[PDB]
Amino acid sequence: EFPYYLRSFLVVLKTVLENEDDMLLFDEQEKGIVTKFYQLSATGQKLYVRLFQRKLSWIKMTKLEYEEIALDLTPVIEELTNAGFLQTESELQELSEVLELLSAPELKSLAKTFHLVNPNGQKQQLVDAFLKLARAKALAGQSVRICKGPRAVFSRILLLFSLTLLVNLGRMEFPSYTINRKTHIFQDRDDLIRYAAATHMLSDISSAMANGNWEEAKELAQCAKRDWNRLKNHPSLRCHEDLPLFLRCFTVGWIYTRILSRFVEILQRLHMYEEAVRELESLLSQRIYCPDSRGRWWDRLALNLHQHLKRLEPTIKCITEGLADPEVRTGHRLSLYQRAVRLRESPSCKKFKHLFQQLPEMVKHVTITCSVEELALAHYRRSGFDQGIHGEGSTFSTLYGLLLWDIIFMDGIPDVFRNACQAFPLDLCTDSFFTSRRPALEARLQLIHDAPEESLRAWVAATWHEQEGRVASLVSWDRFTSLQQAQDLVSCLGGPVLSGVCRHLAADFRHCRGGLPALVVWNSQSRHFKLVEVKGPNDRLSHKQMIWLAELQKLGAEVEVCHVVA
Amino acid sequence: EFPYYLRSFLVVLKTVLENEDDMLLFDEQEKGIVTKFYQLSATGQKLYVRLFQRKLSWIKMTKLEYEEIALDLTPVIEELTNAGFLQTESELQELSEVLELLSAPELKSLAKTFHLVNPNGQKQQLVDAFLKLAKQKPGIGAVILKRAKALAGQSVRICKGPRAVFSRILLLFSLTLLVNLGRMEFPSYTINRKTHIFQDRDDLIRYAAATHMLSDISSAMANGNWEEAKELAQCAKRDWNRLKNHPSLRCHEDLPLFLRCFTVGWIYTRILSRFVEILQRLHMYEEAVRELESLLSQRIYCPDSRGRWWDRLALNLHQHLKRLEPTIKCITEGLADPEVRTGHRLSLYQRAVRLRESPSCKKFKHLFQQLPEMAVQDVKHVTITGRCSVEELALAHYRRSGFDQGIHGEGSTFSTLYGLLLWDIIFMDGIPDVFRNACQAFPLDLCTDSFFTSRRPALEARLQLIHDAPEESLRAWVAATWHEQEGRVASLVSWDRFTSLQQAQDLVSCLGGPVLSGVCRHLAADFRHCRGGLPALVVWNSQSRHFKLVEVKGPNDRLSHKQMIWLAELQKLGAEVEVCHVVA
DNA sequence: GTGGCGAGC
DNA sequence: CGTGGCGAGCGCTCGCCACG
DNA sequence: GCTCGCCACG
Ligand SMILES: [Sm+3]
Ligand SMILES: [Sm+3]
Repeated sequence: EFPYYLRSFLVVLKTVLENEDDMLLFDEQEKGIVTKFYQLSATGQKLYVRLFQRKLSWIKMTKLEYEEIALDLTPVIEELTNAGFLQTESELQELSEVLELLSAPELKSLAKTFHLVNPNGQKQQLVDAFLKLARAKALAGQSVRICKGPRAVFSRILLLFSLTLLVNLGRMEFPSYTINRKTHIFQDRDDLIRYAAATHMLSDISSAMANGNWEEAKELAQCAKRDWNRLKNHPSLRCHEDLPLFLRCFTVGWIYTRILSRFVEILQRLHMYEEAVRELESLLSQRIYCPDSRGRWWDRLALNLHQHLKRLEPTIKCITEGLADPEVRTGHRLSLYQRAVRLRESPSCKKFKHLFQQLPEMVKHVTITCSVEELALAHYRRSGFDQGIHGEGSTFSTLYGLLLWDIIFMDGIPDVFRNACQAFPLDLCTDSFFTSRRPALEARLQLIHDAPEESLRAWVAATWHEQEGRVASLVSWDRFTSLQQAQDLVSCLGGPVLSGVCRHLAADFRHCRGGLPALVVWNSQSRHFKLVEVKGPNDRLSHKQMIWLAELQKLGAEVEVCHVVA
Repeated sequence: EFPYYLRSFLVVLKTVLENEDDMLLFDEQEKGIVTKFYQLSATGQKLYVRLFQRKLSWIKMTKLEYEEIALDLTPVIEELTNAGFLQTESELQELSEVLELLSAPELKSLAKTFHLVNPNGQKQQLVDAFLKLAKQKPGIGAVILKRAKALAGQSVRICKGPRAVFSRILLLFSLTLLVNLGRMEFPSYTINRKTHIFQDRDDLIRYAAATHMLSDISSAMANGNWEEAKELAQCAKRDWNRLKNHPSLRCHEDLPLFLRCFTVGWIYTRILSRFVEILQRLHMYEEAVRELESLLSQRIYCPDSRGRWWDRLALNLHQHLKRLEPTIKCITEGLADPEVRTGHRLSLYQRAVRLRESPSCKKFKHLFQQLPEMAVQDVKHVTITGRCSVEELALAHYRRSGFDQGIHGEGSTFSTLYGLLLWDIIFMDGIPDVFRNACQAFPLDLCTDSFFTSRRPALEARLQLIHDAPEESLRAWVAATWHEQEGRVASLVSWDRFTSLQQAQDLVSCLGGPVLSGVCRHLAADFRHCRGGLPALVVWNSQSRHFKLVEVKGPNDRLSHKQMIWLAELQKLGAEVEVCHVVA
């Protein structure tokens, strides 16, 4: 009767619609649009959804087959057209749209028609020949397109629902918590519109970089960059500046900041180091958006000053600022440090020793000969360690989730739960997570450090029993083979080590997750364990990984680096 | 747009491709590779050639600069890599190769990292220290290797096999290759090819390996690495021995000498000859004499070097070895060899007297009857006070002595005139196998006895015509050759030696025809020995046209025997000679 | 028998 | 996010004929 | 004729 995709689509609509303040962010014609959607037949809405999920290109009705809708879709198509949501081939007025709708033989045929010198050239060459040259509709036949603007309305609706959600989700269950809305994230309708346009631009730029289209990426970023200033004096940014960090990330300014940050990577990829420096200086000159990115900025900036521009003195100043700033995490900190020594110890910098005066005072390797992790596991199977897990960060993060579930999801923290479809509270990757949950955190982590083995086992079982299967981003319900395996592991790790790991994850998930060794192996009898990082040929320890090997070693956990040789 | 080096490389490769029978000496996969090169983009080929002349090591990608090829080399690198011609830093797995690639600061950094002793230490000591540190089946070396690669960065290396293929192709192009090849213009002649020099692919390969070894040995000796030069030489010695009884070697012995120099055996013979000098340096004089005996036991390779060989053997028997009787025997056998040049011959006789007059060998007098009666003259020697180049001081003195003109041109002066007088015979048609390709500066038999014997009728007629030629004839013929070949590259002729055609005509007028005929005869008959003895300087009074050939010798610089022989020859033909000594 | 190449699909 | 349909791109083989 | 990159679908 009622297909899943439409159910999901209708859930999102209901959630946004019943909440009146967000509903105030749409004009009358737009509400009229949603009304029109509601007036569609079911077959119409189902077709509309199936089409709406595709990026908008013209599609021949002979491309259309949907048993789940109708064995002949035409009356559905008529309905959607009459409603003003679909358009037919009679509205084809863009040359490129028609050119690209035609398959290969047709374009070849048409090429033969006009006495094009070559009819058998590449498609793109014919496309270009036609464009220079500038009935294709006469030969094409019946076609349909999703109408632009109404899809942009639904686009913004969907955007609003979850700004950052699998297909199974309509079947899937999220954790329970309570809704807490108090602050308005978008100042007005137009603010939402500017937000959405920034989003799409960032998505274009990202796409470009992924495909190596760096020159186009730079143009698109340069346009974005222009459009920004000419806004970044606008009123709404005001109330955006008043939003907490974990909500501020969903503002127009934050998005364009991210855009500028990719611009840095673009400039560097193109070896335009100078321009890059300016963007870095610019980003570091404000502290309003993306504090989390400050560490990345200084770290890249120093490298730009130190090794390609080679203007050493302001490089020194940069590094010193870098270490001096509060928001730098440990990884970038250490990287900056090693660079500080590096500049400090070359005859090139024999003189400028006097500018290095603020300076702070800031592992076991082995080798063996398809899967490098599985080879390691086989070896430790020989070494008496009958259990082992290749799960990287999710293993430990999963333990974190199992030990601190009720705190991660505790009531009383405004705006971290905004709807019933979140995998985690919104402040998770910010320091304010910990500062906002300090009393429960501090007392329970102390409770962990001193807890006897079986207590850990008991708490793990409790969470496992009460929570298994539901989506929590911290927990991979398939990382462990069984509750028992997890109980055996917590028994081997013991209370202080667990305490240490949970501390790191709670203080800083974004970087703890990225720091954890691939492997963990243990003997189920003796509870002797080793935490092993695995490196094949051309695989190297990152700075983050080195920091966490040290940290785990400090907690008394035994760590090892296993290199597989070709 | 289409750069010179690619023009040049394409000429060499095409010239080779156009001859099918030489092409039969390569297998399919190698030709396939060259096909693929030909199919590459222009930027691709440009890059390969620019990398090709750069020597075989890994090279850091941040050092490569080629604006004229590509502002971004990434996709070109990609093309050459996919095509199997280059490799990237991803393929660097030898610890030593990466340790060799690293700059000084980087190696210093790495050294401090592993708490290596003497970190301000020298590069090479740190390299050796790392390799020992690695030797802590299997080893801790691989991990060190990773980290050295990490600091080194993106790097490329020219692939070994394909480079070797192009290597052999260039080798074969010029059995006789600086930049100017694309633009330089050769004399005309017609190709006359009848011989296959290489029996098959592996014979060429053996040939090439001998070449590279000789190259190494020469390089080693030059750097004073006598120990490594000796090991390399001994390896080569076995490598020549372990080639014994090869079929193709018989075929090498069948072809004429002037092409025999283009065989593996000739090259190893040259290697053995330097081997003599090597062992002498290291005082292995025993091995020396033996090796020399070995060289002289055959007359198949480098007969031209026999004069050097006999003379050095005599010396070795004569002195430190102090084995006097066989020394006498050696000198006598030496003189009995007919192919020995006059210079060393004079040297050898001089040694016969020299031993005869130290009481040590008075008893052995019965062995002293071989004596020629040709005793040693002294012509006109003079001295000047030095302060500058010795030649230039001499020139200044002769201008004070009324010789307003002067040229410091050594042999190339007369050789140039030789070239002007006999050009069309030097390049004449009808002599098979002296011209093999379009890029020769000289006929292949030029420095070989068959040059003269193969062109005797035309030569005898032309030297007779020169001996009798009046001034006007000489000047006219010189102008003819000058005009018809001006600009063309002739190995005899230096187109910068003379001030102008007119000066050259004035010089032939001053020295005169009979002398010219005499000189051309000697150098035509025996170039490698005539060309070498000619005086550094030549001055003349432009009024009387009286000229002098002057050899200049600063303190501690002495007449060589060939120079002394040619002063005597020149005086005999009536030319006047003088020797100028500069005092410090 | 072999190579080298050009045309099919 | 991982996998399948599926179009676009592209290589391949084989076969001819000159020739030792 | 094949494999590979791209876009629907749970
Ligand atoms: Sm279907
Ligand atoms: Sm340059």
